[PDB]
Amino acid sequence: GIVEQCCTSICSLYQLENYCN
Amino acid sequence: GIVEQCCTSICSLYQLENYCN
Amino acid sequence: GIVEQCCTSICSLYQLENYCN
Amino acid sequence: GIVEQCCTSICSLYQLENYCN
Amino acid sequence: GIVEQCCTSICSLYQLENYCN
Amino acid sequence: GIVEQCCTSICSLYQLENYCN
Amino acid sequence: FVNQHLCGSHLVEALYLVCGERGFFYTPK
Amino acid sequence: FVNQHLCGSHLVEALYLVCGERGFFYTPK
Amino acid sequence: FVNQHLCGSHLVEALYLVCGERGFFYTPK
Amino acid sequence: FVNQHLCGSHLVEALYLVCGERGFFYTPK
Amino acid sequence: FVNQHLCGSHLVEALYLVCGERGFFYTPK
Amino acid sequence: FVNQHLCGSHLVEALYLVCGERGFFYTPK
Ligand SMILES: *C(=O)CCCCCCCCCCCCC
Ligand SMILES: *C(=O)CCCCCCCCCCCCC
Ligand SMILES: *C(=O)CCCCCCCCCCCCC
Ligand SMILES: *C(=O)CCCCCCCCCCCCC
Ligand SMILES: *C(=O)CCCCCCCCCCCCC
Ligand SMILES: *C(=O)CCCCCCCCCCCCC
Ligand SMILES: [Cl-]
Ligand SMILES: [Cl-]
Ligand SMILES: [Zn+2]
Ligand SMILES: [Zn+2]
Repeated sequence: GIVEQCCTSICSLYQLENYCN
Repeated sequence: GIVEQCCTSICSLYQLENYCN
Repeated sequence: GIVEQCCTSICSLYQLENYCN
Repeated sequence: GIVEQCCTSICSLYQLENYCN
Repeated sequence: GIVEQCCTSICSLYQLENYCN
Repeated sequence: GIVEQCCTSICSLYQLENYCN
Repeated sequence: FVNQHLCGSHLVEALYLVCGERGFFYTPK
Repeated sequence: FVNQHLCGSHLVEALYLVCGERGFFYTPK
Repeated sequence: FVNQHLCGSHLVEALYLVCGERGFFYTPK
Repeated sequence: FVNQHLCGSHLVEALYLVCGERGFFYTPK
Repeated sequence: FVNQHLCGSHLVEALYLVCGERGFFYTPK
Repeated sequence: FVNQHLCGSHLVEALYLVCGERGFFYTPK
């Protein structure tokens, strides 16, 4: 999940892209 | 500047990158 | 959608709840 | 106070209602 | 109130201080 | 740097003024 | 358009607060 | 009205920063 | 504690959305 | 954990800017 | 002017996200 | 450290409001 990946480690912009529709 | 361009048209990620150091 | 409705009229908490999963 | 109740424990929306005028 | 003044003209830090407790 | 001064200790508004152009 | 982008920026934050654990799907116009 | 709501959203944040420990009362129009 | 300041900046926007026309008061001290 | 809520409120705006017209889904649970 | 101030408020946040470690210089009109 | 990123996102808005027409520079590294 996004909470367990992007908030316990800093996510780069691309790592945010994975949750886009 | 940044206000003149991106506050009149939506700026794409590359256009925002142009303002980075 | 959400932009068409709540960005033209103020949405009450129940109306925001309609967009929840 | 609000700082000692809603920020050391997650406050639901209703718990935010208590500080409304 | 605060909305009538500062949302029609840009408020300087002293004007914002006027609303502090 | 700003990260080592204003985020490990609460900076007052004036402490934010130092990084203005 | 820009002001719609601004309202959507606040709209997602409002939805995040209101929904909470349930979450939401944000589809723009 | 919506754009007033948007400005008030930024207005409370500006007041929170400026005031600090003193706090503030936010009364809308 | 800066973390206290960050959550307080989230608390003001939570009160703003919740209260609306009624308004809110933020009194940490 | 309130810190989780704070970062989640930063994650939604990160998804909003990144996705744009595509949209995003926020599912913590 | 106010709405330009509002867009610049979101513009700096967007720049902060996009740039990251590089940083940016924000000069208004 | 994500907490560093969160406060930095609060620092940029603090500089934006404080500086205004002068502008600000954000240089963590
Ligand atoms: C639902 O609660 C999501 C399940 C995973 C939650 C992880 C919470 C971890 C605690 C916070 C650690 C990082 C603090 C910035
Ligand atoms: C004035 O300082 C308010 C009095 C209570 C302050 C409590 C601060 C507790 C430290 C933070 C703990 C939680 C961190 C997210
Ligand atoms: C680049 O990484 C900046 C160098 C200094 C970083 C300090 C990070 C300290 C860890 C966070 C401590 C405070 C948490 C609110
Ligand atoms: C995307 O293209 C947005 C679609 C909605 C149309 C926006 C404009 C509708 C009429 C508003 C005019 C006010 C601005 C001068
Ligand atoms: C609440 O009802 C708001 C009261 C203030 C009136 C807002 C409109 C004043 C004139 C603005 C017109 C510009 C929008 C077309
Ligand atoms: C600072 O003075 C801003 C300079 C840019 C001018 C803003 C107005 C340009 C035309 C917009 C008119 C729409 C508002 C009625
Ligand atoms: Cl706005
Ligand atoms: Cl935060
Ligand atoms: Zn806004
Ligand atoms: Zn935050």
